Amino acid sequence: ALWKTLLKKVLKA
Ligand SMILES: *C(=O)CCCCCCCCCCCN
Repeated sequence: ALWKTLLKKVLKA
């Protein structure tokens, strides 16, 4: 619900 785009590579950022 809009999270995979939060750790797209920034390891949760
Ligand atoms: C999409 O969101 C799939 C995984 C769930 C992550 C969100 C947790 C719910 C609590 C509020 C934080 C913002 N969605």
